[PDB]
Order: sequence, then structure tokens, then C-alpha cells
Amino acid sequence: SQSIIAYTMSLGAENSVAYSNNSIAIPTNFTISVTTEILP
Amino acid sequence: KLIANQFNSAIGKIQDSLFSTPSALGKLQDVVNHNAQALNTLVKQLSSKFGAISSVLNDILSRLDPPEAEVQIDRLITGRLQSLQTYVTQQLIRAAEIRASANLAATKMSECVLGQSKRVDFCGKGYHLMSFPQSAPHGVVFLHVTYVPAQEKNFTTAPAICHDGKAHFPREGVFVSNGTHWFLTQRNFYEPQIITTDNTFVSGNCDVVIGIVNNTVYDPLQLELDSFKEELD
Amino acid sequence: VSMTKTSVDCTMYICGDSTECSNLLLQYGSFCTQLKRALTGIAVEQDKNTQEVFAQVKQIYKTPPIKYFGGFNFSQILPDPSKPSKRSPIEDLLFNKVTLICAQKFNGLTVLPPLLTDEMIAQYTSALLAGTITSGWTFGAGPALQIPFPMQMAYRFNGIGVTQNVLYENQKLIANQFNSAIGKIQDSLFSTPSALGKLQDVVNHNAQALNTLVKQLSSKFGAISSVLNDILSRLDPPEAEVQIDRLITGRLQSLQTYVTQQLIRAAEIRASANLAATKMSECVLGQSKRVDFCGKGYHLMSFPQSAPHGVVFLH
Amino acid sequence: QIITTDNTFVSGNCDVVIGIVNNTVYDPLQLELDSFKEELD
Ligand SMILES: *[C@@H]1O[C@H](CO)[C@@H](O[C@@H]2O[C@H](CO)[C@@H](O[C@@H]3O[C@H](CO)[C@@H](O)[C@H](O)[C@@H]3O)[C@H](O)[C@H]2NC(C)=O)[C@H](O)[C@H]1NC(C)=O
Ligand SMILES: *[C@@H]1O[C@H](CO)[C@@H](O[C@@H]2O[C@H](CO)[C@@H](O[C@@H]3O[C@H](CO)[C@@H](O)[C@H](O)[C@@H]3O)[C@H](O)[C@H]2NC(C)=O)[C@H](O)[C@H]1NC(C)=O
Ligand SMILES: *[C@@H]1O[C@H](CO)[C@@H](O[C@@H]2O[C@H](CO)[C@@H](O[C@@H]3O[C@H](CO)[C@@H](O)[C@H](O)[C@@H]3O)[C@H](O)[C@H]2NC(C)=O)[C@H](O)[C@H]1NC(C)=O
Ligand SMILES: *[C@@H]1O[C@H](CO)[C@@H](O[C@@H]2O[C@H](CO)[C@@H](O)[C@H](O)[C@H]2NC(C)=O)[C@H](O)[C@H]1NC(C)=O
Ligand SMILES: *[C@@H]1O[C@H](CO)[C@@H](O[C@@H]2O[C@H](CO)[C@@H](O)[C@H](O)[C@H]2NC(C)=O)[C@H](O)[C@H]1NC(C)=O
Ligand SMILES: *[C@@H]1O[C@H](CO)[C@@H](O[C@@H]2O[C@H](CO)[C@@H](O)[C@H](O)[C@H]2NC(C)=O)[C@H](O)[C@H]1NC(C)=O
Ligand SMILES: *[C@@H]1O[C@H](CO)[C@@H](O)[C@H](O)[C@H]1NC(C)=O
Ligand SMILES: *[C@@H]1O[C@H](CO)[C@@H](O)[C@H](O)[C@H]1NC(C)=O
Ligand SMILES: *[C@@H]1O[C@H](CO)[C@@H](O)[C@H](O)[C@H]1NC(C)=O
Repeated sequence: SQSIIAYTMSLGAENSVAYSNNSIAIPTNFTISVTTEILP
Repeated sequence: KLIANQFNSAIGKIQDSLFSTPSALGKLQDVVNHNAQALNTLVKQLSSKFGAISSVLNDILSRLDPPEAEVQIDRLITGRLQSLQTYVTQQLIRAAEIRASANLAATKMSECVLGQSKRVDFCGKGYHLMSFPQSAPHGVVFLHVTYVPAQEKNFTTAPAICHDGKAHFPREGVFVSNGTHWFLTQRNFYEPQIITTDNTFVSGNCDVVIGIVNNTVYDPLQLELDSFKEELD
Repeated sequence: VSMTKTSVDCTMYICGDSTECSNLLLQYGSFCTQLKRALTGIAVEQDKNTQEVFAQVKQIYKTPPIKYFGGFNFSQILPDPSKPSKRSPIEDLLFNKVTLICAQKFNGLTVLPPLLTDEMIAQYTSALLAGTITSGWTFGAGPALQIPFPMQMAYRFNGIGVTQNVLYENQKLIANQFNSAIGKIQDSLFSTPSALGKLQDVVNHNAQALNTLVKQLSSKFGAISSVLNDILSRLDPPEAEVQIDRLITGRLQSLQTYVTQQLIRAAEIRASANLAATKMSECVLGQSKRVDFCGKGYHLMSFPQSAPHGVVFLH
Repeated sequence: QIITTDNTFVSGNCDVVIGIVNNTVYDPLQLELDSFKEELD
């Protein structure tokens, strides 16, 4: 069924970046993204 | 063609997002609601007595002689004047907030729509390409078109290439390796190119840079020379 | 970045545990409602301000277990796993310098906790530091792309008109100057009590506003007594109503003054938080060409640190 | 300015770019070579 629950909020997913002395990540593709900003 | 198709898809997504999400324009509805509250409260305060026998001036004047009516009227005047002072003060505070928002909107109009901005997250998420304004009630909506990197690949790198006692540095790019050969690529899009004397510049010897690797740097002029007089005679 | 979130029980401030006073208060209309909404709006705004300044990262990034970044020592800005709360040495210093029983001001005045705890803010700061250190400027614009730190710095040097070979030839000098400067930051903040004055001033202004609001309850405002219990104990309702209305007028004006000045301070804090969020995006998640926006000199990089009710940027 | 191999860069063939036009791109090195050993012997 359903109920109201309480929890400690999550801040985000974890991501361990593979940092190394001689390792680089380079985009092989791209996305064109359109977002919206609303101002009074 | 890919860029145009991604743009057109993103615009359709903007229409679907705004259409299907009632809360998308909440900031402007909140401004309208706050002004509606302020005025509904200001009018409702007229029904309060503030200690008077009645909230209606016509009933006070109908029932009492001027000398008593003046007391009841001064109680109502004090209450109504304080209600107006509260309304005006909160309108001035809201006006300051709206002015700050309008100044931000004008700055974004100039820097995002009339140009291209390098300010991170100022003109949307990603690297800014362009923006388009749209009018909205009591406000402006900006559609921010950005370039978002995707599908990154994992490469080996080096700060410099050592050729013949000299350290070669990229002019515009980063050195990468696919595990067998070294190439120079632009940083924001993988496009391997042969490492040459035109792509790189030379400064110093090979014993200074930490992490320098050994690779051939190609010089077109020498290769042509080595073919040009190959016969010799 | 944020302001203390307060809440006022209007009836209990003006007419604490007095039915006769409450009934007289009802004749002034919905003033308690307007004040309640104003303080609720401020309380919500302060959490919005904290969220906008610190919650700018989609994911919580972690540093490698091998904390070697070309010779650049970040141990004084990265979280210290040994101590509870997982704050950096600098963050511990910043929190130490600035200072459920409602023991004080129990006159209808309460303080609400922030939505994000100090630990959550420290976690956002840690994620931002890990992202900048391990992914450079690509972290802010999309997916985090690993880059060796000395190459990130060489790129940042190109960003200011200095070639990459200048950094690579002088990499040891650059790392040593950086480490010395960080040690100087710790010594400067530790030895200068006034370094964090802006945040202590915010705390002091909120403390003054509440101490003044409570102290005003002792004023008579023309009444025979400042205490409602003594007026009701001594006088019959018809005379008590006059004395009570004098006290109601004084207390309501005191609350209106408090709320108005909290709204003005809230606007100032909002402007500061908006500046802090802009600096977080342009200084920490990128490299800025705006002169003096991200520190004195040509900007290379910035590192956030959490502080009570605020943010400290190391430029 | 004259369109040369120093002013421009090369990426891909001529069948990809929409609106590409046909024009000579001048290469200084080849021209010098074509004069340098013109006599041949
Ligand atoms: C870079 O990413 C884009 C997507 O953002 C890639 O283009 C996409 O390629 C897939 C195929 O791998 C397309 O899916 C196919 O679409 C046709 C449409 O008729 C359909 O019949 C197929 O069954 C399949 O669904 C997809 O539509 C296409 N997207 C766009 C916007 O063109 C692109 O290939 C990637 N490039 C590289 C080098 O990875
Ligand atoms: C990065 O820098 C830190 C310090 O800036 C290095 O760790 C150690 O830090 C302490 C101070 O925090 C240094 O002084 C020590 O202080 C204690 C205080 O009780 C004292 O008992 C010790 O005798 C010492 O004076 C300590 O010297 C320093 N460690 C070293 C080896 O110098 C940290 O090691 C640095 N990281 C790298 C990778 O170099
Ligand atoms: C550019 O300026 C830097 C300083 O910001 C110069 O590096 C500094 O050079 C002096 C020597 O001229 C170093 O002093 C020496 O340090 C050793 C440490 O063991 C000490 O034993 C000596 O008695 C003397 O005190 C100083 O430490 C060093 N600073 C750093 C951060 O490396 C650099 O040489 C200058 N470059 C040019 C081209 O002028
Ligand atoms: C790294 O890239 C090079 C260049 O593309 C690869 O070598 C080439 O592979 C293609 C495969 O069709 C051949 O046609 C070329 O002749 C090769 N060139 C040379 C100079 O060998 C190489 O295999 C790649 N290595 C990895 C691990 O991806
Ligand atoms: C790059 O090539 C040079 C030679 O052109 C290497 O230098 C030699 O390194 C060996 C290492 O055992 C020494 O014994 C030689 O005396 C070196 N010769 C010279 C002229 O320096 C260099 O080590 C190579 N670098 C890498 C990373 O492989
Ligand atoms: C640029 O020149 C090329 C030839 O160097 C043209 O390609 C030819 O176009 C004709 C068009 O009728 C074809 O019949 C030939 O078979 C093509 N040859 C080759 C090798 O592609 C090209 O069309 C010219 N472009 C423009 C815009 O004039
Ligand atoms: C980078 O090089 C240093 C050289 O001392 C080494 O200690 C460190 O572990 C290396 N980093 C990685 C990820 O291998
Ligand atoms: C990149 O490649 C190395 C091996 O060359 C590997 O160890 C590393 O995990 C790779 N990165 C990722 C994100 O998998
Ligand atoms: C509530 O009281 C108990 C003791 O009766 C105490 O142990 C506990 O910590 C208290 N909780 C709070 C939130 O103060």
C-alpha cells in the first residue's frame, strides 16, 4: 500500500572519477540541449 | 544535419515540457499571487473595527454626534492608515526584488541573446551557443541553446612529445594515444590528427618536462626534400 | 549565503496566554497572518539561497585514494576523514571562529533549522572540490572528464595568455608557490579574528533584532503595567480592555518593525547569495575573464569552502 | 587575402560540406619547388 515516510535526503548519485597521471577522457559525440530560464 | 535535428527535437521537448508541467512558470504565477494577496488583504482590512463600535463610517456618522464620532473615526483612521503603510512598504520591498530580477533579465538579454557568453551557467547548462527570448506575462522566458559533450572515450595522454632532443607542445589541443599511436586532438571533440611541426611548437629540451614521452613528430618539408632530390644525379 | 530562520507566534507575543487580549487582538484584522507569511517566505528563501549556492552539482564526486596531483597539496581544502563531520582543516577553522529546549527568548519566538545540515553543505563542497581537481572545467559543463592536474593547469595558463611550456618547465615552482599560499591562508584566517566579520555581523544583527523584539515586551506603552496578568488580576474587563489595547498597539508595532527589517535584511542576504552562486558557477566550475571577479590577478581557479551561514572562496 | 594552405586547414573530403564551392587553394611550397628545379639539368 502507500504511506508517508520520512528520510534523510539524498544529495546526488556518487561518481568516482578515474583520475590518473596519464589518463584523459575526450568527447566522441555531442548533444545540442535547449533549456528554459524564467525571470519576472 | 545531426545538429539541426537535435535542435528541432530539443525545441519540441521545450513545448512538451511547458505544456505538461503546470509548475514550469511558477515564478510568474507567484508574483501574480503575491500582488493579489496584498490587495485582498488591504481591502479586507477595511472590515476591521480597530476598537471602533463599527467598521463602517456611515454607521458611525448616522448614529453619533461629531464629538463622539471623531473618536470612533480616529480609531478607524489609525487602523486604515497603518494598513496602507504596511501595503506600501511591502510593495516597495517587492518592487526592489522585481527590479533586481529585471536587471538580471536585461543582462541576460544582452549577454545571451545579443551575443555569446563564456560565463558558466549564466546562459544555461553546458557551453553556451545561443539564446532565444520569449515574452511571458509580467516576465521573460529564455531558451538557452548549449553544446553538451557526450560519449567520452578513455585515452592515454602526455604533456609533451620528445622527438630529437626537443620537447613538442600542442598549439591548440591535447596529445592522446589509442594504445599504439600518438595523435593530437582538440579538447572538446575527438578528432585524431598526425602530430607534426605545424600542430605543435618547440620550447626547451626533453629533460625538463615531467611525463614526456617518446614519439615521432612529422615534418612535411623534410619529407618532401628527401623525395625531391632522391635521384641526386 | 543564508540567514537565521525565525518564526513568531503573533498571538503569544502580543497576548501570551490571555484570552481577553486575544479577543481584543482579533479586532485589528489579519496582521498576524501577514507577519506569519512574511517570516515563512523569508525562511523558505534562506533554504533556496543555500540550495542555489551549494547544490550546483548533479553528482557527489570523490577524489582518488591516492591524493597525488602533480605535486599540488590539497590536503587543507579536502575533507579530513579522521575527524567527525568530514570537514577540511580550513572548514573546521572557519566553523570554530564564527559563533531542543528553547532556553532563551521563550516569548513566542523560535528558530527553525536549515534544510541542509552542515554535513550536507560540506558534502556539496567536497563534491565541488573533487570535480574541479579531477575533471577541470568539463565538470561544470556536463559529464566529468578526467584530466591530469598539471595539464589542467597548463590549459588554465593558456587561458590567461601564458603558454603551456611555461607551466611544465616551472611545475615544481608553481606547486610550491601554491602550497605556500594555502598555508598562508590558514595562518591568515587563524591569526586574524576579523577575517570572517561579515558572517559574524549577520549573526549579530539577527541576535540584536531578536533581543530587541523580546525586550520590547517589558515596555508599558502608556499602560499601568507591561504584564497582562497583572492588568487582568487588578482591573475589570472594561478598564483592562483600555490597558490591553495600549499593550497590543505597542507589541504589534514592535512586530511590524521586526518583520520589516527582516525583509530588508532578507533582500540583502538574497543579493549576497545570488552573487555567491554566480561566483560558484563562474570561478569554481570554470575560469573567468572578469577582472577582480574571482580574486586579484589573472584568474586560474577557485576552491569553495563551507562556513556558517555562508561560503568562503579561495581564489 | 589569397586563400592558401597557411590561412586554411583541411578536414574531410569535398562530398560532406553543404554549399562547398570549387576554388584554387595556393600552396607556397609547391610553387617554389616547381620553380626551384625547373631547369632539371
Ligand atoms: C552521436 O549521437 C547521435 C544521437 O544523438 C547519433 O545519431 C543517432 O544514431 C542512431 C543510430 O545509431 C539513430 O537511430 C536510428 O534512427 C533511424 C531513423 O530513421 C531508425 O530507423 C533506426 O532504427 C535507429 O533508431 C538516431 O536516430 C540518430 N539520432 C540523430 C539525432 O541523428 C550519432 O550517430 C552519434 N555519432 C557517433 C559518431 O557516435
Ligand atoms: C601536504 O601538506 C601537509 C601539511 O601542510 C603535510 O602533512 C603534515 O602536516 C603537518 C601539519 O598539519 C606538518 O607539521 C607537523 O605538525 C604536527 C603538529 O602536532 C607535529 O607534531 C609534527 O612533528 C609536524 O611538525 C607535517 O610536517 C606534515 N608532514 C610532512 C611530511 O611534512 C602532507 O604530508 C602534505 N602532503 C604531501 C603529499 O606532501
Ligand atoms: C622566480 O621567483 C621564485 C620565487 O618566487 C624563485 O625561486 C626562489 O629562488 C630562491 C633562490 O634565488 C630560493 O631561495 C633559496 O631556497 C633554498 C631552499 O632550500 C635555500 O637553501 C636557499 O638558501 C635560498 O633561500 C627560493 O626558495 C625559491 N622559491 C621557490 C618558491 O622556489 C625563482 O628562482 C625565480 N625565477 C627567476 C627566473 O627569477
Ligand atoms: C590507433 O590508430 C591507428 C591509426 O588509425 C591504428 O592503425 C591503423 O589501423 C587502420 C585499421 O583499418 C589501418 O588501415 C591503418 O593502416 C593503421 N595505421 C597504422 C599507422 O598502423 C591503430 O591500430 C590504432 N590502435 C588501437 C589500439 O586502436
Ligand atoms: C627517448 O629516447 C632517448 C634516446 O633518443 C632515450 O634516451 C636514452 O635512454 C637510455 C635509457 O636506458 C639511456 O641509457 C641512454 O643513454 C639515453 N640516451 C640519450 C641520448 O639520452 C630516452 O630515455 C627515451 N625516453 C623514453 C621515455 O623512452
Ligand atoms: C568541382 O570539381 C569537381 C572535379 O574536380 C567536380 O566533380 C565533377 O562534377 C561533374 C558534374 O557534372 C561530374 O560529372 C564529374 O564526374 C565530377 N568528377 C569528380 C571527380 O567528382 C565538382 O562537381 C565541382 N564542383 C562544383 C560545385 O562545380
Ligand atoms: C603518479 O606518479 C606518482 C609519482 O611518485 C605516483 O606516486 C602516483 O601513484 C602516480 N599516480 C597514479 C594514479 O598512478
Ligand atoms: C582508462 O584506461 C585505463 C587503462 O589504460 C583503465 O585502467 C581505466 O580504468 C580506464 N578508465 C575508465 C573510466 O574505465
Ligand atoms: C529527549 O529526552 C531524552 C531524555 O528524556 C534525551 O535522551 C533525548 O536526547 C531528548 N531528545 C531531544 C531531541 O532533545
